[PDB]
Amino acid sequence: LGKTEVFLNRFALRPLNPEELRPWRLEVVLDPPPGREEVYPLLAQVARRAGGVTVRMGDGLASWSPPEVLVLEGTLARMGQTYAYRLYPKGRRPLDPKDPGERSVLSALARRLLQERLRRLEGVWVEGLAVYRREHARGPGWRVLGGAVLDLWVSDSGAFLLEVDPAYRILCEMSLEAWLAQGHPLPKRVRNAYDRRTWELLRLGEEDPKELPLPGGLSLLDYHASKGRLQGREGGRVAWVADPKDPRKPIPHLTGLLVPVLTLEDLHEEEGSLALSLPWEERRRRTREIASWIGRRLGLGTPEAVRAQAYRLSIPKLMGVSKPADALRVGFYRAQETALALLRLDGAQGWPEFLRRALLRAFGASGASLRLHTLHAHPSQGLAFREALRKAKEEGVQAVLVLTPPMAWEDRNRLKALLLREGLPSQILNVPLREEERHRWENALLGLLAKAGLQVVALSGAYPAELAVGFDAGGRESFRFGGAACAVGGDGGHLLWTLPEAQAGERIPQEVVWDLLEETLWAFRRKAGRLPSRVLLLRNGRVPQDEFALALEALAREGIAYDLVSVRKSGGGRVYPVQGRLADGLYVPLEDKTFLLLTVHRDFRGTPRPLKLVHEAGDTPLEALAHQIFHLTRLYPASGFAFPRLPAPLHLADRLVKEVGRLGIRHLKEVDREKLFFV
Amino acid sequence: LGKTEVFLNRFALRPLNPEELRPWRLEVVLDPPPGREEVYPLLAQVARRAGGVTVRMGDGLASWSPPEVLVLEGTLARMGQTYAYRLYPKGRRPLDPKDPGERSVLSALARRLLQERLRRLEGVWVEGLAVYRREHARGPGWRVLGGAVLDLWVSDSGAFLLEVDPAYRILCEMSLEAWLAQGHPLPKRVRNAYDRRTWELLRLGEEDPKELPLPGGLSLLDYHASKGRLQGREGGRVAWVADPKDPRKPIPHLTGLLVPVLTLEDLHEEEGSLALSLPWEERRRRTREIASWIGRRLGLGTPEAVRAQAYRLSIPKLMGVSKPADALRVGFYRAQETALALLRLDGAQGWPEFLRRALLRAFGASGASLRLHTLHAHPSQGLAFREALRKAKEEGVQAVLVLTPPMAWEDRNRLKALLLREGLPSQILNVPLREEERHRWENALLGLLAKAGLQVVALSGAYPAELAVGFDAGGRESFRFGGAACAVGGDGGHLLWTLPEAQAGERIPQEVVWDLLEETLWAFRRKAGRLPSRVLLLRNGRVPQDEFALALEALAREGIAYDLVSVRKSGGGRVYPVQGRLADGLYVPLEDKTFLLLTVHRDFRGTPRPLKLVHEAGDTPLEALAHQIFHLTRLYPASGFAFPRLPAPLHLADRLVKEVGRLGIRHLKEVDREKLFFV
DNA sequence: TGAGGATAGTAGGTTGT
DNA sequence: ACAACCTACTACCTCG
DNA sequence: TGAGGATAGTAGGTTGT
DNA sequence: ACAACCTACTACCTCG
Ligand SMILES: [Mg+2]
Ligand SMILES: [Mg+2]
Repeated sequence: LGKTEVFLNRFALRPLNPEELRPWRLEVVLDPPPGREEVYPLLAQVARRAGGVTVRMGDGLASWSPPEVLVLEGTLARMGQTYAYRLYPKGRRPLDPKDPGERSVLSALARRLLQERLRRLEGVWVEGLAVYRREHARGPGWRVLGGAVLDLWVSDSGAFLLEVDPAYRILCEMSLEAWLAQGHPLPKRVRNAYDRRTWELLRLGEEDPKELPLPGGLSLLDYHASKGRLQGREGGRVAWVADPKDPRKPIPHLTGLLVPVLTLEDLHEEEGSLALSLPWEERRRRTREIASWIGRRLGLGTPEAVRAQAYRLSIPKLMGVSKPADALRVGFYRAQETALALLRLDGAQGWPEFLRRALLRAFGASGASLRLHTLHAHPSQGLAFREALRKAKEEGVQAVLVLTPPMAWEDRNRLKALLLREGLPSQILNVPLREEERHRWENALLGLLAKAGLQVVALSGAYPAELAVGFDAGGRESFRFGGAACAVGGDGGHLLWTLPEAQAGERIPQEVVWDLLEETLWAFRRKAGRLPSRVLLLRNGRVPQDEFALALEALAREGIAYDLVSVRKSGGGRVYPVQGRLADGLYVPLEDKTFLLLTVHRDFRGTPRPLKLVHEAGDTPLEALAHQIFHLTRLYPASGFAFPRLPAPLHLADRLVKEVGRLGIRHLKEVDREKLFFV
Repeated sequence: LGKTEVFLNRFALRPLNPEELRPWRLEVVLDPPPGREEVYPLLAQVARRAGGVTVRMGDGLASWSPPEVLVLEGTLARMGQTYAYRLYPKGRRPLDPKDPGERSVLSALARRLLQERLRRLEGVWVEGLAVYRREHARGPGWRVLGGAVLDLWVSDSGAFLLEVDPAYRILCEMSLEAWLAQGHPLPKRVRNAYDRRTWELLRLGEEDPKELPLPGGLSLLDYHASKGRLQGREGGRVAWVADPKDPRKPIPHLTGLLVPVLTLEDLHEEEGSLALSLPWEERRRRTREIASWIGRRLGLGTPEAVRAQAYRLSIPKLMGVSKPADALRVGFYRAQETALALLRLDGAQGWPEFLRRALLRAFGASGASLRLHTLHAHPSQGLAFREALRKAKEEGVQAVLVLTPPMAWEDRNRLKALLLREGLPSQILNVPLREEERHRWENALLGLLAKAGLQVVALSGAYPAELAVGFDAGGRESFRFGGAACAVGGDGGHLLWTLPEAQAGERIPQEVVWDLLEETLWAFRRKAGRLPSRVLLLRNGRVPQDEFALALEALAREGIAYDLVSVRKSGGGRVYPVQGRLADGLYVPLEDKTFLLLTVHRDFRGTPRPLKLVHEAGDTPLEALAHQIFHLTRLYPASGFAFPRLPAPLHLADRLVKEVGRLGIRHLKEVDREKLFFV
């Protein structure tokens, strides 16, 4: 295909002198000894109380600072039991940089080296591994300061590596009554002047704090005064705050002692649009700069921006198209005779003429007969909705649209719960709505359309796989949801999903994971007529150890090839063009069976965040994976102009679980897996 | 109805003297003060380090011991942050016994008083609030010492209340090598001689402990000798134990230092398998006895066994019948034209024509046609099962039957996962069945036939509700499943179930709770032709506060009456007939709106465990609820001779969640709610 | 509930030595 | 602890 | 994987002051 | 903690 070289935010630092290679090690002995469950954290707690630049190593600690300056004896409380530890030093033994586990110690030694160095400079703001040396913009109340997040680790080469990404931070120092005093609206949240605890503001209130009632038989002005908060400051106006953990019940508070906590929505009254989002040319300009400023401070030598070769993936064409929205009026890759319905409580309304026209123009271009219909909804008793479903059943229903005043989630889901029971997919455009914002109706329908298959574009390129499936965990924080979406066809794709299953954790049961992948193998021969030669195995996030083991074997037994790749948004740094403009689609090899892949980038959203991908299993070339993987990004049909960063099975998959974890799956029998009901 | 009086295991004790009403209270002050997350547990830790007879009382402790003997200053570590506490006494102040919260403290005071008294007597075995004074049965290795579980609480009346239930304990004092020495099979589990930790036993290889190799530069024999456990014992034969938490991989160990942990399976070789379950007339005899022995030790005067008035409930004329097995030969309350299929991997070639005969006759006495088809299944590819369900679907598969060599749970569930995928209920009987021993086949299929939807029996009685629904939380330990089952007609019963939904806790979402009850209200009038005038609201376990609030309101809105009751398996009672024989069905009003209900009892399976029931909401009489409740006990089809203790919606529900919790929910799309697939 | 991303921001979780 | 990843909210932004 | 219950036994969890 | 309740295993038992 094609090629360009890319800078990376990583930097090249000094090769490690010997006295770093050889850390003093200290054997830990502690009373009472701890059962293995508590041992790794007890040691880390020891690494911090011992002090110095020390980190746990195995059943002992390693330390770049000599034992003569470490606190070798003391006490620590972990869980309930309280322990005393002692440390018995030993002469230092070199550590192998090739050995992962010993470089894990020289990496941690490097993290804690860099961090110790950061405290000792002033006047700088340091927040863990993030440093903030400059001042982006100033307001009377506030300032926002600037800098980057750092990391200093050790490579296999035995040299120090530096990672820089610029990040900003907002600093409000005014009280709540002064911030209000400039006629600015109340902040979403708010913090005690005297401490960390953060409230959530509700209303200003009227009462006189000298006269207000407290359960204590004390007064608001008095209670705070007793506790001595208001020697520095004067309380003034009475605020009503409420705890985020439990919003009920409102708790009284004096504004003079609350501090607003600002966001861009509070900052934008004072600064219009403040570019916290950095344009790639400036981000890359700050990264190089700041890294020099570290290196001039650190003494690890001058950094040489690490460069990686890179390759431009072939542009992927949706078809009938440059953006799916362009496709909406004209012919879809596929079209089917279809029916749709309208129901809502403005109330009440009629279907307007403009919506139909768009549907007609597209049906007209493609050549497929279009229907539309009406429905009328009673929500207080709710009985009819089923009766509708039977009438909605024929002919036809394949997706449904609603518009109402926007609802509180508790009300929004409860209506989405009652919606699904009768087997209806649904989409909302909050109203009132106008032709004035076209996009809110163009994409709110483009989602309804996929909500009856399909508004699809499918690739025309040549790809080694001919079936793609996506897996992730989503849903309540307490336990997760494993589900899966799928892409049918090597050249002409199709979109469908699999009911997810409840597990206690991120790990997906091996037995299930294969079961769903199997459920997508049934799909290929549903019309494909044969077993797909090769299937594509992506994973959202990390891939757990051998979670696929059952699944990949069971492919081989049934005669199907495969490749397995990890997709993680979080890892993988940043990618800058060594010369020239930036480009929307890229592959960088990096090392071995891992590569970075840039699925999306616009000149105006800021610097793009590139995917890190490892080839976990399978034989196909990395470039081949990128070549399909990049094109896969485009196929999403509920985004008329924006392309998810995750290819649709993962992205579709992300939606599927999250909606499933907010909605539930109780009522989802009647709904088809043709629907693509989440969007 | 009918009438008899009953004793209760509770005992009348002394009215509290004043010096017990008036406990000393101590106010707590602790540095640092804790957030309210940690305040109740920190105070309890305080009441425990303070010593004496002390318990938490809100902001401060309360104490039956004078401060002058309490430890008023010390340290305590909770959650990894240590605290010093001080206590300041404040005279004493009487506590109201009518106030629940102050009697909660006097109840706690009573608990810790009883417990402090139990330690000070000898030679008794005391295990928390459980005490063991006499020796039931001796083996050369073991003893099974006996006694009762107690509790001592304060009444609204102001007098101490005593609850006694006799319980036994098995204490084995001898090493693993000697217990094997008497030619007895290896216990399922085993414990360290030198400590609490217990292992799970596996095998004992031939390795010679003097030369077996430890992961360290050590040897099994030499290892334990290093730690000096061998001073009082000899190691002898090598054992191979395995950790329960992670069974792989086997861990080596010396039998001379392990101790078998015996159950009634291991005592049964020695003791003619004596069953710890007492006969009701001995257990009753022990309760009175033991309470006297306590009472003569306690100094609260003499206990008077508390009696409660009691009434005999209606005997269900299940139809029609005396036992649902009786129904099997005769006509079912609802025979329907029906089909069955057969598959197995034993593999027996064929259907054996003794089972068929029984099926035909009942369908030939009722007058209902029937068929039994055949199936053949390939498990290596499994594709065919899909072709079977299409054949099976028409017209033969109402329910299915398999028989297979005993399956590990991993393999057992994995096959049942496959079973559902094609919407196939299933029932196993292991190979090898022998016709001669009927019950395993007679009930194995009474489970398969209700898995077709015949309702074997229904009552003839007159009941105030005409629809009964059951709710429980069931599933994995980490997160729970909420499901519901129901009974269609008061006069004539039907059995069906509702899909379950996944939650993080015992609380079932009001929005789901009502949604399910609504799904059983939708069901009733599928053929009822009316709204049910009254519906029955039972709950498994406690009813969380206001879980039902949305549900009960939404009833009253749609014109339906209701009554609400809490059913607690472990709700506390034991009931004894003051005179005469014990009987199967009973109702006792307790002073509160709650009542005890004895759903099942057999003269041979021990003292029965009666149900505690509160009337939470509604207006029907307690007797009426019991009167319906006790009959619903029997409706369960799937037990040929034995009647569940929970009425079938609750019981069916428990089974419903549990299978869902291990099987899953994802495969089960096709299966009908008709099926009753779990059993 | 309009879509996507990338900014700060909240308040966390799991996996695996 | 800890690392490298995930979770699910709100609130800027402009429309390949 | 035979049904239920009641015995001991394991190894825990939730809810609500 | 703590209480009063639940959870899901195995292993006796005999067939309302
Ligand atoms: Mg978005
Ligand atoms: Mg049983």
